[PDB]
Amino acid sequence: GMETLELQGAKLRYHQVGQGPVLIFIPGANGTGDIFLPLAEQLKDHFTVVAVDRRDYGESELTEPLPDSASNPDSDYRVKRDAQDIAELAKSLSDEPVYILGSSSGSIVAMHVLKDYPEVVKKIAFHEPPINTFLPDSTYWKDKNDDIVHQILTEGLEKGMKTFGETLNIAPIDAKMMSQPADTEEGRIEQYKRTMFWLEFEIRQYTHSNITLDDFTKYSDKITLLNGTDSRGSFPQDVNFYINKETGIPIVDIPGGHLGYIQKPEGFADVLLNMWG
Amino acid sequence: GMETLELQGAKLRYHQVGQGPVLIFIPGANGTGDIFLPLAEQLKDHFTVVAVDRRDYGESELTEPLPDSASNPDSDYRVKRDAQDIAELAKSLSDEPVYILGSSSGSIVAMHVLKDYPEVVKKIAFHEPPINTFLPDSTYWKDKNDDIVHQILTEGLEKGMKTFGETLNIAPIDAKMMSQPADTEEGRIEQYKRTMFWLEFEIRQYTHSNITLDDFTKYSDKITLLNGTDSRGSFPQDVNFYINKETGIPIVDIPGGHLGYIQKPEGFADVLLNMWG
Ligand SMILES: OB(O)c1csc2ccccc12
Ligand SMILES: OB(O)c1csc2ccccc12
Ligand SMILES: *[B@@](*)([O])C1=[C]SC2=C1[C]=[C][C]=[C]2
Ligand SMILES: *[B@](*)([O])C1=[C]SC2=C1[C]=[C][C]=[C]2
Ligand SMILES: [Ca+2]
Ligand SMILES: [Ca+2]
Ligand SMILES: [Ca+2]
Repeated sequence: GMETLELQGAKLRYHQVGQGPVLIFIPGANGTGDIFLPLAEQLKDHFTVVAVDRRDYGESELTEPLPDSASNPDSDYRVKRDAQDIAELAKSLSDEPVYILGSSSGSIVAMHVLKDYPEVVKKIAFHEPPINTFLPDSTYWKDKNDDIVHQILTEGLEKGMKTFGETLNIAPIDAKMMSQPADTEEGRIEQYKRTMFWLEFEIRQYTHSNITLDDFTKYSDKITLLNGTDSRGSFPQDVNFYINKETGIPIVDIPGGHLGYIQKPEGFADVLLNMWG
Repeated sequence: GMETLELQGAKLRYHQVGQGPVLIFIPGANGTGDIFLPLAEQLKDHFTVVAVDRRDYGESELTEPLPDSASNPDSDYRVKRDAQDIAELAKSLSDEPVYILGSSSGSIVAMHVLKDYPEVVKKIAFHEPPINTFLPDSTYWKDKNDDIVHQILTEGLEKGMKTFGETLNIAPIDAKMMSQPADTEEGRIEQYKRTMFWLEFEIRQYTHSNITLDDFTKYSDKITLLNGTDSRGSFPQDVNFYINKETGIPIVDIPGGHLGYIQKPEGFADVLLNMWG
């Protein structure tokens, strides 16, 4: 459907309509070129209009993961790579410098195209740029951006998992260990990533997955249910009590809490050896 | 020093220590086998202990993207693939069925190993399972997992972006359009994933990127600043006013607001044609 330009680390997809000199539209927050298509129809008699899906969005696809440092708020990897994508797109489509319009965060991509690859720019428009770096009050706006990201991404996660743990009657030691911040700032970014992945891709999917009581009954002789000695009253123990009630499969108590295997490894092992050694 | 097993779609990494019959530990929310290493030390004289990084975590790596459907909350792709990984690992390390212990969400993986690959299971233990599907009050626990995810992913973003838009004095028409819930359930999932990505990886990095006014004065003759006529008073217009004040680069007014190119594509095009056609 869309056109493709294969670049280092990505397949860049774009829409193309019209005839005449090339005019590249760079999208803002939505990331995709489809938002420009009604506009392109109005221009297609005068320009070859090109509307880009920036490489992290839409029908574009990465061919290798983002660098770990891209999560750093001062990383320049993505904005420069987006600008290089536009410059390479222009060079692929035109032997002459081209017309470029970016809007909002796409206007910032456009500014980096002019800075890094001026040779591809005939004319350029910055539609409502939100860049703050050169403003006299840059700090105020930078701090507002930093704080809203921190509120939505970090604060929301921290507060939600605390109250969720309490509603499930998770023991304090488990709540602390499952939430404990990594000792390194490289580890804390991974940890956020891992926890958000688990929330979006694991908790709902796994806890409501296709296991029935009859699955337990059929292999009852193979199964041990384990409840921690330090996590009594918590929701997972009620799950085991229900399995036991309906199947007769024994519950064995084992030292520690939800994370008892690392809290009390000697005692945890002693029970496993009684079971299976 | 971790071991590796190449499987469909992933390189599965795992710790291996000890001697004796194979005992595989499946981690829960942390996703990684290292949390079992102190326990492994206590068991290594009786078992070949195998502590897995499940394929989406730790030193494991995917070799092809997750299916687009994995973000759906009723997807079963990941749990079934995790169970298949454990069964394939078991077969690679042992000709006999093996001992398996999973904890928390990893106990759910263990349950699916027993259900779909009982032939690899000698004995199995479910440590503090949080699965709710077969519970008499499953709806209660399921809707609560769904709610905690919705609160952290969706509502925190909704509420934050609303306040953010008031700090930036974004026009109501643009606020509504940039936040409008998509018309399909899957479109809403993609929409919030895209905004979360933009918040972590774009807003801070791009708006405080290294652009100076000197970068514009070098090519002042090629640059047009565009202000929407329906977005007066908003922060991006102030950015354009500062650029124009300091550099003399012209501001051209254009129909619509921050999203004017799709709000009023005919009027937007008319101005571009005046500029450049
Ligand atoms: O704080 B966490 O990241 C976490 C992971 S699993 C679980 C279960 C109950 C409460 C919190 C948690
Ligand atoms: O609501 B959004 O997803 C959004 C994207 S950019 C921006 C700027 C101000 C207020 C909201 C937004
Ligand atoms: B355009 O999407 C826009 C208007 S205000 C603001 C942006 C983009 C990033 C930060 C702030
Ligand atoms: B084990 O990490 C645990 C205790 S309560 C709960 C889980 C996992 C998923 C949902 C709830
Ligand atoms: Ca076309
Ligand atoms: Ca470059
Ligand atoms: Ca330059």
